[PDB]
Amino acid sequence: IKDFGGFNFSQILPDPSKPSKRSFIEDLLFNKVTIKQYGDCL
Amino acid sequence: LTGTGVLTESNKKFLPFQQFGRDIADTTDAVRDPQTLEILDITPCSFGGVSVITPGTNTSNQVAVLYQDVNCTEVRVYSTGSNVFQ
Ligand SMILES: *[C@@H]1O[C@H](CO)[C@@H](O[C@@H]2O[C@H](CO)[C@@H](O)[C@H](O)[C@H]2NC(C)=O)[C@H](O)[C@H]1NC(C)=O
Ligand SMILES: *[C@@H]1O[C@H](CO)[C@@H](O)[C@H](O)[C@H]1NC(C)=O
Ligand SMILES: *[C@@H]1O[C@H](CO)[C@@H](O)[C@H](O)[C@H]1NC(C)=O
Ligand SMILES: *[C@@H]1O[C@H](CO)[C@@H](O)[C@H](O)[C@H]1NC(C)=O
Repeated sequence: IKDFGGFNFSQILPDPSKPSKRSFIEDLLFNKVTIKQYGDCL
Repeated sequence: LTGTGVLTESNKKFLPFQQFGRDIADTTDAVRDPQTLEILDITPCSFGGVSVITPGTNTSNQVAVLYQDVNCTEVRVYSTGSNVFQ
């Protein structure tokens, strides 16, 4: 239940259809900042 | 030119006046075979950090070994076995 008095936290709360814990805003943050084995450069 | 590493058949545009390449650290990267003229890269040998996880020596002297950032293929009792985790 999201009866938060009208406040909408859906953009900061976890998104179940996201990388398993990350909200929309965390996804935006993680997309605005930029094991190599031995056979990946061989 | 002496060195240690793996030689791999590659494809680099070597003009017919060059002999070997150079990495950004001024280290050889690819060489053209003096006889079977082929520009083959020189990659350093398979290296990997090795950390030793251990409980207190007093408690026991059994340890685990973490090979850092290597797939569980390249890697004596702690080299293989049925107790390997990726
Ligand atoms: C909280 O806000 C989100 C978006 O900020 C709302 O989700 C939108 O809902 C409308 C339906 O009215 C859809 O057309 C949008 O595509 C939705 N957007 C997203 C990003 O899901 C959500 O409905 C709001 N919650 C409440 C209770 O109003
Ligand atoms: C000698 O080297 C040349 C490269 O200039 C090559 O074409 C030739 O096959 C080589 N011969 C022998 C016997 O190795
Ligand atoms: C070994 O020493 C550690 C402290 O470094 C201690 O916490 C631990 O209980 C000791 N184990 C035994 C079996 O005495
Ligand atoms: C290790 O190599 C195997 C080769 O089959 C591959 O499937 C696996 O994804 C590799 N491990 C990693 C962490 O890339």
